[PDB]
Amino acid sequence: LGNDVYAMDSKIKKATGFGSKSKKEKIRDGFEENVVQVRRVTKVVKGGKHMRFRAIVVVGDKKGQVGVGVGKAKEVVSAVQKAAVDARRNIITVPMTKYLTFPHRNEADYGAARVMLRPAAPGTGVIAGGAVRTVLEMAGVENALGKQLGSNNALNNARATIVAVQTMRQFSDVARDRGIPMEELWK
Amino acid sequence: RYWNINLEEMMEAGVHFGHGTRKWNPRMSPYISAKCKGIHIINLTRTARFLSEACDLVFDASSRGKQFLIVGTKNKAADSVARAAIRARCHYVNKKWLGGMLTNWSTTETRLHKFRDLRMEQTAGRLARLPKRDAAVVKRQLSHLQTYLGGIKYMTGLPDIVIIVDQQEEYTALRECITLGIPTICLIDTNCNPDLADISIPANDDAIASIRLILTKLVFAICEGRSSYIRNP
Amino acid sequence: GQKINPLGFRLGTTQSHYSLWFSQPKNYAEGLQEDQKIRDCIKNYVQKNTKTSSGVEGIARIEIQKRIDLIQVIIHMGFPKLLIENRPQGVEDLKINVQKELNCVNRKLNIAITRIAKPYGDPNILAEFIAGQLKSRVSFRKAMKKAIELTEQADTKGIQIQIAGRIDGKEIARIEWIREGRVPLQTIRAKIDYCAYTVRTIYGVLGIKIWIFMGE
RNA sequence: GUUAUCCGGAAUGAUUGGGCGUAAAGCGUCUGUAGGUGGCUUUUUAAGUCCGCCGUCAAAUCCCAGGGCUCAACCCUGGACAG
RNA sequence: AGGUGGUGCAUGGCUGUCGUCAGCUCGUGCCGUAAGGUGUUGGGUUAAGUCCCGCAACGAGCGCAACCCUCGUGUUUAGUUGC
Ligand SMILES: [Mg+2]
Ligand SMILES: [Mg+2]
Ligand SMILES: [Mg+2]
Ligand SMILES: [Mg+2]
Ligand SMILES: [Mg+2]
Ligand SMILES: [Mg+2]
Ligand SMILES: [Mg+2]
Ligand SMILES: [Mg+2]
Ligand SMILES: [Mg+2]
Ligand SMILES: [Mg+2]
Ligand SMILES: [Mg+2]
Ligand SMILES: [Mg+2]
Ligand SMILES: [Mg+2]
Ligand SMILES: [Mg+2]
Ligand SMILES: [Mg+2]
Ligand SMILES: [Mg+2]
Ligand SMILES: [Mg+2]
Ligand SMILES: [Mg+2]
Ligand SMILES: [Mg+2]
Ligand SMILES: [Mg+2]
Ligand SMILES: [Mg+2]
Ligand SMILES: [Mg+2]
Ligand SMILES: [Mg+2]
Ligand SMILES: [Mg+2]
Ligand SMILES: [Mg+2]
Ligand SMILES: [Mg+2]
Ligand SMILES: [Mg+2]
Ligand SMILES: [Mg+2]
Ligand SMILES: [Mg+2]
Ligand SMILES: [Mg+2]
Ligand SMILES: [Mg+2]
Ligand SMILES: [Mg+2]
Ligand SMILES: [Mg+2]
Ligand SMILES: [Mg+2]
Repeated sequence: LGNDVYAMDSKIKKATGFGSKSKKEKIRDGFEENVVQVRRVTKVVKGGKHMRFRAIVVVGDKKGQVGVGVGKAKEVVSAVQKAAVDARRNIITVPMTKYLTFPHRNEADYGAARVMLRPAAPGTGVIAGGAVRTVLEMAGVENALGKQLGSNNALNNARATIVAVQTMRQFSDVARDRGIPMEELWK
Repeated sequence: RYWNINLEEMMEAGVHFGHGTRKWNPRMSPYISAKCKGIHIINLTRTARFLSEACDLVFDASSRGKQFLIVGTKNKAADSVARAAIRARCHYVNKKWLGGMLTNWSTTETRLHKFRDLRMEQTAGRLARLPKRDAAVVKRQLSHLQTYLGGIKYMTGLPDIVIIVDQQEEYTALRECITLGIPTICLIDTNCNPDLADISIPANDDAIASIRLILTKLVFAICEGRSSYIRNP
Repeated sequence: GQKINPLGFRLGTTQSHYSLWFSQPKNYAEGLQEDQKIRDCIKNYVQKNTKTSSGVEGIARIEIQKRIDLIQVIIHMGFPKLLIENRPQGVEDLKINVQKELNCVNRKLNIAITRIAKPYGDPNILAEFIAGQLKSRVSFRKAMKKAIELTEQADTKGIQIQIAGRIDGKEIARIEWIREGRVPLQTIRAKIDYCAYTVRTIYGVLGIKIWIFMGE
């Protein structure tokens, strides 16, 4: 057994102080953050209006990995940042097809937001509205049809889109589930 | 690899019984077996398969070099856990469990920093140069920090295997490990839902004997796995 | 509410004076007047001669100690690369003017320039820095965060920065402040360096107050 | 560019495609005539339904394939899914 | 140049006030689709979010208290202009 002071100062030197070490590590994560929405929410106190910013932000690699996140702070920058982290720990993967599109047609429901996605022919681009379109674009889906029915709220539509593309079943897996060869379901 | 289990020893230590039929969760109805005098009786042929798979993954995870926690907060299970963890040379929680031990790491670890400074203080003998209020206060810090950080105070980094006693009372452990991507190997009585753990072993709650039986089996798996990770690295 | 200039709060405990002399109650007014005249001169000279050569000149403070024979001026200064490198070194060139101002009867003057090691552990220098950047129509967020950085890599335990006025030239004035680390203002044992500074913009005045806590 | 007219967006009259505890919305409650739907098994019939073949649903327009005005718009030939 | 001419709803500095009232918040986590919540609430106790127990919260910051001056008791030292 080596002394307690040198080994605990080794776990103290290995976990670095937050006041002596500045932060930008994020581009080494291989991710890009896109700010969807910036709103000023308010808590009210006996003094007056206590102002905050809420940022809804999605992150993707444009390579088939995407996530949504929501954050709150006093400054635009900080909320952006929190949103970034909350998203990064919430992240999932969208099933893709050789042509960069969806396996099939799907609906989704989150709150009052309903979302309609359907696959497209290559060269149609991504046609959709703000939340759905940023989510899908950041996932890297190249050709997709989508329409949000029901409500318009950015956040809910994002989450609904995630619910959509999460339940998407790729053909290999339905072949495996049903217990039937691919070529038989192809027909 | 094999482990030590038979119908006779599990019959001995009293694993097969659990809480009254007013108190049960029907979510467990698939693998329960009988009901006697309004006292439920849980299937042991499932119990052996789960305990086998549990000691197997415990052996593979010990052998690869992964780190272990064990948890129960009860009165008897605490006296059993300090010794289970000393016998397997692992990390433990017996006394009051703090919310955020796993999930919120950063603040837990700074709490460990200051507890380490306190451990150096107390052995240095520099608590004798202080006013009486200062020594009583530093002794509050010590009492608390020993209660909560007592068994984890070796561990640096995030624990990737957690073992638990009686998930009914242990809810936050289950939540935190569900959240962080950690496996739970847990004891189930007739009142608890088999959602909350990765490998959930049908077991007994009220009995110190069942706790000792299954925990000694598991700490023996961690011990032989400890021989295999003393060898492989 | 109002706080006290944390300078003034600790006087004769954790903080020294600047003018170190003594005088009989009649002469006190005169002597004070003299200190004011040379502080004025020495600030003006350095301002004009350094800001012509385009640099950031910290004048951290001016300590004046009057002795019956020689009156000595010690300039705490953050970067005397601007004052020393010029051919007529600040020592002599100021000595002549500062000795023109007070008097030479029974009093001769000595100038001594001191290098303050960490320029960003001093509020006054830092506030001149933020004054420069905000005079450059850099947004105040950037300026604040740059100051915070420079200072916390310059060895500081705590800092509070306040900026008040018409910010970004917007019509309605406001107050923006950031606290960083730990800054007790009520603890007299704590060593606290405070500084107040004023800036002239296209949109009018801007105040800067800075608190620096160096420990107990 | 502005104004007018119409469809869109509008899932805002909703078959595909909405609702009705508190947001607009369940008759005060039953009995019951027309009307609509209606359990299982075997047979029959073939009205719907389904498949094949024929007649026709004019030419012009729309869709596909060529041809002609230098190109295009426009014109011309041939052919067809729907229904 | 000079302006004690205009505008304190264009501003800095400085101050009053609620009130020397005990509050105000933040970081990480967790609960909520979200604004937000929790921590800061419950049982006690304080002049005090003072402090202790309990609690999905764990910590920190500015406040409070303390470190400052003056008046209370003693001891060592220094004795003129005071004794
Ligand atoms: Mg709905
Ligand atoms: Mg719409
Ligand atoms: Mg204030
Ligand atoms: Mg026109
Ligand atoms: Mg319509
Ligand atoms: Mg309408
Ligand atoms: Mg409606
Ligand atoms: Mg109403
Ligand atoms: Mg109504
Ligand atoms: Mg009714
Ligand atoms: Mg009614
Ligand atoms: Mg009626
Ligand atoms: Mg009827
Ligand atoms: Mg009838
Ligand atoms: Mg009929
Ligand atoms: Mg029928
Ligand atoms: Mg025709
Ligand atoms: Mg053509
Ligand atoms: Mg042609
Ligand atoms: Mg034709
Ligand atoms: Mg036909
Ligand atoms: Mg003028
Ligand atoms: Mg007014
Ligand atoms: Mg929070
Ligand atoms: Mg949430
Ligand atoms: Mg509490
Ligand atoms: Mg409060
Ligand atoms: Mg609150
Ligand atoms: Mg509450
Ligand atoms: Mg009470
Ligand atoms: Mg009070
Ligand atoms: Mg609570
Ligand atoms: Mg306090
Ligand atoms: Mg006295």
